[PDB]
Amino acid sequence: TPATGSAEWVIPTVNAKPGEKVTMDVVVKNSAIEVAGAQFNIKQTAPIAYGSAASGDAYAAIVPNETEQYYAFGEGIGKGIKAADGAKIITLTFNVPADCAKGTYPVKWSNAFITDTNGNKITDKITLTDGAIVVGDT
Amino acid sequence: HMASKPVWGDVNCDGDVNVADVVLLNKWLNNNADYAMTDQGKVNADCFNPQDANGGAVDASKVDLTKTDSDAIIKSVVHLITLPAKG
Ligand SMILES: [Ca+2]
Ligand SMILES: [Ca+2]
Repeated sequence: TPATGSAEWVIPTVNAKPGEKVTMDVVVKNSAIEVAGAQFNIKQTAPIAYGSAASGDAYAAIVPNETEQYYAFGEGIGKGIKAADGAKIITLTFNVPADCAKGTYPVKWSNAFITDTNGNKITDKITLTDGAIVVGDT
Repeated sequence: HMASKPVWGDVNCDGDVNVADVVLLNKWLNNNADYAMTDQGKVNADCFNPQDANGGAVDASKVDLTKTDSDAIIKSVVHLITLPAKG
């Protein structure tokens, strides 16, 4: 009986100046599904540089491949967790070069696979909403 | 069949190694009865200090399954390592 409901996982859209370190909290919205584990890439559009990832407390501890910006979590005893609305799945820091041209630089999900407590794919039940760093001026 | 070769990390025997395998092993490690893990699954799951790291056929009743096997699987899923591991 695959976990029934849904959630939305949101990479935020933030404003930034050239030269700025940007911390992006990737958060759960309309949380209505028990998630046991997930794996996904999140990648920023150039020339924004990648800093690092840190675990959020929405679901379970993040296991990060920092070279590949490939991330995964799996609840320690295979339970599904219904995260609190707005809770952080993962937190990603980026650095905007001083010579970054004005514009929208997407930060996007890819290669997502999400599982419930019994190993069933629930990726389709999770809306994966891309964000961006919108670069302004200096 | 009394022994079988591992497909490393494929706990649920579906041909993919992903977080479903991690979740199901964690569930089984927590309580053996919560997941009907197959003999093949057991052989597949034992990827940290496995019986035979060269990948020949092994006995499912002689696997040693721990949380470190799960840790190795999740690391392999995000390409931090390749299976099998030791320590
Ligand atoms: Ca599998
Ligand atoms: Ca082992």
